[PDB]
Amino acid sequence: DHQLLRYLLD
Amino acid sequence: MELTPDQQTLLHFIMDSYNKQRMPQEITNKILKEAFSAEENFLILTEMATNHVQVLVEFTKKLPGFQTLDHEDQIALLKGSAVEAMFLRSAEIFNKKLPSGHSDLLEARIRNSGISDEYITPMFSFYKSIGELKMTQEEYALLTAIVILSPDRQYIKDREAVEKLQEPLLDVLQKLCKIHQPENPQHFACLLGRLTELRTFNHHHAEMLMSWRVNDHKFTPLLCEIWDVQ
Ligand SMILES: Cc1cc(Cl)ccc1OCc1nc2ccc(F)cc2n1[C@H](C(=O)NC1CCCCC1)C1CCCCC1
Repeated sequence: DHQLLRYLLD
Repeated sequence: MELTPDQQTLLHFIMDSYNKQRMPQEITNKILKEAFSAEENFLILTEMATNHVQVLVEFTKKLPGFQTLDHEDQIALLKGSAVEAMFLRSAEIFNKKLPSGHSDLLEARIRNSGISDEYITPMFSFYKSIGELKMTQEEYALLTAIVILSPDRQYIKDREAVEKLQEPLLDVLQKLCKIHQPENPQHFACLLGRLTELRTFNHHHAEMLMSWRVNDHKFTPLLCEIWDVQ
């Protein structure tokens, strides 16, 4: 759902 | 009452990360130079907010112990704090000293940006109250870190793990309030109390954006994940 946030975090 | 070598180390580390943000002068120079239409001003906000979120994620990742937290809680903290951090940063930029008359023009330019009157009044009420506190750059950086590492956020599985990370930042901030403002002993409680008013902008941020005097409310895919829009 929040894949851009998950990407920027990891 | 003085900071320990560890707390001074923590403070400078937070400061170096916080300063990687877009310079306030750069933002105010654009708004003061030319008067833009509600359509142009919406586009300015969307670009300004996209950069803010990107830099906020990088600042959040560097907060001590943030990477040791559960990945699901990491997203919950970022999503629950993004709007509040944006408003705290906007408040900091608004209260930065400008040459005579420029702050009056900045306020007028924001009033005529495209936002509904309904939302302009509580926004300036918050900016002026933050301004009357006369916070230092260090107080803004720590308060942002404290906002991000709030254990009271929605969908947080391990509240205690977030508390352990927030407590040393609250301790450093409390010490800085006593050093910077020894005349005002209410200063630390004043800052903390202003975080509840900060939280109110979360509930009405989507309504605030959609009420902008424009025909198309276009947002970036990153902004759609952070805001309750599109
Ligand atoms: C933060 C916010 C949320 C919503 Cl829903 C609506 C509106 C808004 O910001 C109002 C606001 N209060 C400001 C105070 C000082 C300032 F220099 C700019 C300010 N802005 C807007 C801005 O560029 N903000 C960014 C600041 C950096 C971090 C990302 C956001 C500009 C957009 C162009 C038209 C004049 C207002």
